[PDB]
Amino acid sequence: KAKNVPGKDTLAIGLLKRSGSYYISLVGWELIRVFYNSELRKKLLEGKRFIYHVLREVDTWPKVGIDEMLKFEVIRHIRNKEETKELREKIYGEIKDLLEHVRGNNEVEKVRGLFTFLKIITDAEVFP
Amino acid sequence: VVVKYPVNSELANYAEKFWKKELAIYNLSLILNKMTPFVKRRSESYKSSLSAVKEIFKNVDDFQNFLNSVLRRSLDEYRVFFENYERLFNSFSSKIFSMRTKSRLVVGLGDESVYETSIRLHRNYGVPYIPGSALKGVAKHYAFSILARENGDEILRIYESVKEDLKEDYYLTAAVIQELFEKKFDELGAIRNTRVEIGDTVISVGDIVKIFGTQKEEGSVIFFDAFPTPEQLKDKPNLELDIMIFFLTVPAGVEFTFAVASRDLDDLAEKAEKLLKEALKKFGVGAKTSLGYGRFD
Amino acid sequence: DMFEKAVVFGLYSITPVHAGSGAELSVIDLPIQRERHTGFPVIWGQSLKGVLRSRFRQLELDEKIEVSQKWKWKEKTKEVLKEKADEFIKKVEERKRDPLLTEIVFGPATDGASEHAGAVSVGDAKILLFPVRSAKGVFAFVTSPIVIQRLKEDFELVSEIENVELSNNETIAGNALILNGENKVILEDIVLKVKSDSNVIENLVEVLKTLFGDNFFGKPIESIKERIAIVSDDVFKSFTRFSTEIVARVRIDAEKGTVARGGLWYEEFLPSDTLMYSLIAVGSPKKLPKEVDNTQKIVNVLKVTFNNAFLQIGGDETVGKGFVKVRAGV
Amino acid sequence: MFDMFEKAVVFGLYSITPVHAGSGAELSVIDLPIQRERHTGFPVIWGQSLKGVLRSRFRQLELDEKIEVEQKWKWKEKTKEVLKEKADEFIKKVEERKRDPLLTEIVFGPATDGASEHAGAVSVGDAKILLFPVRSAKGVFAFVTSPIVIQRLKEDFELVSEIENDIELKKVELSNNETIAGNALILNGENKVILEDIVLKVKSVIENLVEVLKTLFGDNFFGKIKERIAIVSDDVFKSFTRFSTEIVARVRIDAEKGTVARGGLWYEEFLPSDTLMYSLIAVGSPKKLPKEVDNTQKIVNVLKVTFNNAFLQIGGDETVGKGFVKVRAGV
Amino acid sequence: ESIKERIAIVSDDVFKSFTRFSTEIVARVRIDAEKGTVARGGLWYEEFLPSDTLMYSLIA
Amino acid sequence: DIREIEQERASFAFKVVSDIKDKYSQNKKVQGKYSSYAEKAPTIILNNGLGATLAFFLSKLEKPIDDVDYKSINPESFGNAENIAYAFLYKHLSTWLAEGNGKDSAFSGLTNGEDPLKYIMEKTAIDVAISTEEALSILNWIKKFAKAMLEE
Amino acid sequence: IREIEQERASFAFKVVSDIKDKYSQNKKVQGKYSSYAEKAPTIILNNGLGATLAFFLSKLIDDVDYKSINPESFGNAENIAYAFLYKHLSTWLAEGNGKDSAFSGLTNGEDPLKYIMEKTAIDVAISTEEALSILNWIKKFAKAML
DNA sequence: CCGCAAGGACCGCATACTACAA
Repeated sequence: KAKNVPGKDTLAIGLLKRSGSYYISLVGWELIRVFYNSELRKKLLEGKRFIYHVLREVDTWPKVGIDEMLKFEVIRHIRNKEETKELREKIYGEIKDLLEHVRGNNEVEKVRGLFTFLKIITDAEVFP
Repeated sequence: VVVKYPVNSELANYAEKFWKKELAIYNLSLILNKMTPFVKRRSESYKSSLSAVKEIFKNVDDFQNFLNSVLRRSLDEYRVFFENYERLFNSFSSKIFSMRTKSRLVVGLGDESVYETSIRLHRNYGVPYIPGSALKGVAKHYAFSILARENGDEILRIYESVKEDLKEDYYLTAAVIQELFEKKFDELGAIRNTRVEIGDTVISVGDIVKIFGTQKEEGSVIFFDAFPTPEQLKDKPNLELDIMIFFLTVPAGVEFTFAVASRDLDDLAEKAEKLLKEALKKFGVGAKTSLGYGRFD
Repeated sequence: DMFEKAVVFGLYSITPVHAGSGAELSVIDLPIQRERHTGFPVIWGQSLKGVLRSRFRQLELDEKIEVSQKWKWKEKTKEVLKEKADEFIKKVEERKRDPLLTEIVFGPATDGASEHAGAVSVGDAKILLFPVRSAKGVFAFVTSPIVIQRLKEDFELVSEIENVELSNNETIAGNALILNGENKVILEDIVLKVKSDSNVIENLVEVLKTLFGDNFFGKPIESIKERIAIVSDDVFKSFTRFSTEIVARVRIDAEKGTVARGGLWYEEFLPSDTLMYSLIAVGSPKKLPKEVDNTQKIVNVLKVTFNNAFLQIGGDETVGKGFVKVRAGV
Repeated sequence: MFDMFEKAVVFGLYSITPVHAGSGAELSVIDLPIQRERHTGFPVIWGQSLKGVLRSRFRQLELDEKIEVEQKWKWKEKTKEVLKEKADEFIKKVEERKRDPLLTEIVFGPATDGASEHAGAVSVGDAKILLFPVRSAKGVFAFVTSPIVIQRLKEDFELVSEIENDIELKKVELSNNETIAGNALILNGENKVILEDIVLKVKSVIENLVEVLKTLFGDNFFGKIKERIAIVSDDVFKSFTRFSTEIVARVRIDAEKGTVARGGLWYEEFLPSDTLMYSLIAVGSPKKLPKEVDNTQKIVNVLKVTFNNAFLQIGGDETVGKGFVKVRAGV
Repeated sequence: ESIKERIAIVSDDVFKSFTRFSTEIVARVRIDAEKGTVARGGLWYEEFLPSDTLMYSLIA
Repeated sequence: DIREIEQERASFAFKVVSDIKDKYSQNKKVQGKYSSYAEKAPTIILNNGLGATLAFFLSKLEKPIDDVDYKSINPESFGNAENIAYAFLYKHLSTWLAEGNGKDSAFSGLTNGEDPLKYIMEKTAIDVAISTEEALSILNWIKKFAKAMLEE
Repeated sequence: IREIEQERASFAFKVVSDIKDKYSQNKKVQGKYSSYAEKAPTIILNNGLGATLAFFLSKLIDDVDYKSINPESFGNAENIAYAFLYKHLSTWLAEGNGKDSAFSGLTNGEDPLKYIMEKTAIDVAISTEEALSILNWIKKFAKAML
């Protein structure tokens, strides 16, 4: 996985659940840094619904309008109105930053890769 | 005279008997609205206006007496209704006051009708009455008037932007004040402290805002419907014919009971009461106010 | 399943009532709520609960709730929440939560929604007696077989908690409606032949006596019996469709004192003297003071608080619409 | 040839209030739709929704000793009769809501703590539509059904027949503009019926269907219909169940401003009142036992006595008077 | 013969799409009857093959 | 594959409104009057009844409200714009109740070809109620297309 | 049922982008289009697709033809936004993303309102569902772009 | 007798959003 990515230098993270499922996400090393310093991480660990919606529907998103659909899902899942506007702008920026370091052919696979990563680290069974 | 009733078969013969005083009817709005006579005035021309219907009777006086005789047969039931209405008023600690028609009163003149004219008659009891919407409305428009005549120059100067939207006399000021109260009520901070006297009581713009409310907050004062006292239904005609085309009116000298109630901690029913009382004197309510109709004393 | 007690809330309209259902692209811009498959006017349970809850809330915040002595929620919250009582009071004052007893009976506000469910079930307000204009008798209190059948089923539900055939041209009616020696009744635009019966109206009045007593919302129950009519389902459907109140309203432009452009619309109302009823079911609270810690106590608070009370239901409150008289029959 | 079960009971469900068996929020004009069979579009109540309702009621009845078996059922005594030594510790679990009373766990299965011990004895089938109320120009409303529904009812009878080993227990074609309807629905001198916004021609079956309904639910119909029964085509019926449900706007009002609060406006769907549904309740041998309920027949008897003529609440919005149904449990 | 009138043969990609995205996806919950609300960790989603599905197994 | 009455209502409404616009393209008065009368009609029906509404239209044409078949009314034989419009509206409304959108459409009327006013003054209250609701429904659609197509 | 969602999303993104492009400095127009897009499914739910299209028609005639609409030629933001939403909805039902794409409409170029008047109840139902679905996608991009 | 002949706000928010054994 990792060494099969063009240019390599890749972290391949796998989660094999006891029940049987096997989630895999390929990320650049800088993704780890961006995520730990991100508001998104503190918000996720303060969830599954946000991640589910994106993973389930990303294949229905228009190729030319991926960014706008990301804006929408952030609006729908991230919320005073003063803090709401700021959190949405910040988290959207963090998602766009994280996507730069996700390994994938296109923007769609990058989104899938990122939210697969988020699904792994938010798994309450794995991170109690 | 030849009269025709365009209703179902069995009703048509009974409606005939009702209007001919061959059978008694106990509900006024029923015989007026759902058993409309179409009177063969001439040739093959049928008419359903009150002018034509009047021909069913010996004269205008006969027509009036019939209507009020039908109306008055609800007196016993109406008394219980009016008593519960008073109980309703006092449950909300309402400011209750009574005023008498100084001139003829006609509310709801324009309700769509085959008569070409109309009047708000209670569905169950037949008595004429004044909707709370009209009472609240005439009080608010009267508030618009006093603020315009006394503070027009300043209000038009402070809100020049809103003035441009509307458009430069009194009628432009009144519209500007309305738009401020109705649409741009978030901008009333500038003249919020502006006050008006009506007559010995002091009412500020900010008070007026709370009384009638806005799209962002419900009004703090309840404006109930106004009804004539049961004693008058017993003693005097509550309706009489007038001419413009005949149309029904409430005669001068008819006493109505009014009520406003506070529904907030601000307790603004007193200011609303004084504002409504003045409105009923200076503006009047109902149709044709420019001819003196709808005045109260 | 915790419902041990049921009380019937009688709602008698004093002013026209507009329980709205949203605007429509038709002559009647603002229609009233109706059950779809029958077309019968209703007030949905959620509409009624919101009014009951709002009233109960305002009364609790003003220490006007009796449980036969006064209720102090701030003091009862201190006894319940203890250390977190001062935090809860700040939430209520910030309108993030509702007072203690309100949240016990009707359930918590948004912030505490998952804490516990509401103790009571506020049923849909169903039509029981619809006022119809009458040639003789001024106006009649009209019902139908479907209504009576539903009333019967609702009693089979209440008793479980506590542990007529007419053709379209026929009516069972009291004497005050029947034309002099014609055996006919005229209701709105409909002429009906009187059907001889000696049980239907009598049992119906007995039901109302069991619930509301001799006091029928400001009048003796005997007065009503002479003006009660039962009609066919089709006829009742026509009455509730074409004999509601359709009111033309306007907004006046202050410029010329004329109707503004698009300033004319029509609103529908249930007329005055309309009798509706709702089943209020009461179960064991799930959140609590010992004063209101069971079903019977909640019922007693509900009765006394709302019996003989005047309540506003639906819209157009500040122009004097929606005011009903409430009777709580246990 | 259905030997995993020995007896079965049909649970008739008649709604007296609108019912919201929910499936969750959707990004759609109808924010909260009711449960539906996806490939037919028919409204349903999933067996797990109905089982949860039946379990909760049965459990409360057993805790209050209101359960009738053969006299009153004292679950603590019977627990001591079965568990003997470790019976006291089990009762303590029940009072702590860790486990459920004996008969409840026998019928419906153990509480989540003892899930691995044994399975439940009964199978609670999905509730499916049999009669759906539709407004009518004449007769106020009609109880509408269709051949595919009648067929599914016959097939469920075949299930009951196979389970009870009763071979003795074991044709409607209509055009889309046609109906077989009772006299109360038919317009005066036209031989036509108008249901919702559709004109249907009357065709010259109902009497037989009623006789079937009289078998399952007794001579009386939930304490109350042939004159307002309307049989329509499968697709017309389908459109009714999908587009003639109650869709209601609800709001949350700011208690201080008297205006709609943010996040306080949504649309919610309801199955109408006067809807007839039914679920097949299959009973197998208990897998956990006192002699009073040691076999299938005894468990069936308990189920019949407990829920026949009873009132249940199914779905959400109980606090605003939704989901109330009357139950008839026949063999 | 009745089945013949209601058989629809579609492309391989379309059939695959339906078998993956038209199966029943149902939310189930567990209710904490003490509170009358959904218990902690009491919400999950389950997939179902619909009724009226035909399958075949060869028993060798 | 059947159709819903709403489809027939919309179809009929478009057809009769287009017919006026075609026959009186140069006459904005006739168009403006028809739209006003279509707007007014449902309110009159709710307050006074369908029978009184149909008779109200005929009285405007000075026709005997008891001895007129709708088919005999030809709107193109009146002088003033008012009577032309009233004749059209009465004709369209009566045609709908009497014939619907055609004998082979999804709705062929309620009165089986009988004149609606004569029908009302001959039948029962329930028959009138069904026709009254239908009258309101077709007028709602006439109003829709009149508002968008007919000019003042 | 997945590819059709992508097609809808592609159309929705395009029409909202055109709104934001032509009226970049005009926030009133953008805000009006957004509100009407949100209200549109509600009007359809409570009145039906036919009435809703008729309602849009009254915001603009000689013939019912969505092609002939010119939203930019109107005076105020209300009418401009209405004309755009109306044309967008009609274009989708009649043309889809064009005949060079997977979805080329349901009505084959015919105005949806006249289409409803002529075709079967089934044809109207699918057009209603499809209308609700495209508005649902327009609402998404409206909230994120306008 | 004549004229008119709706408009915007809210726009699903929050919570629960697997647990556990076998």
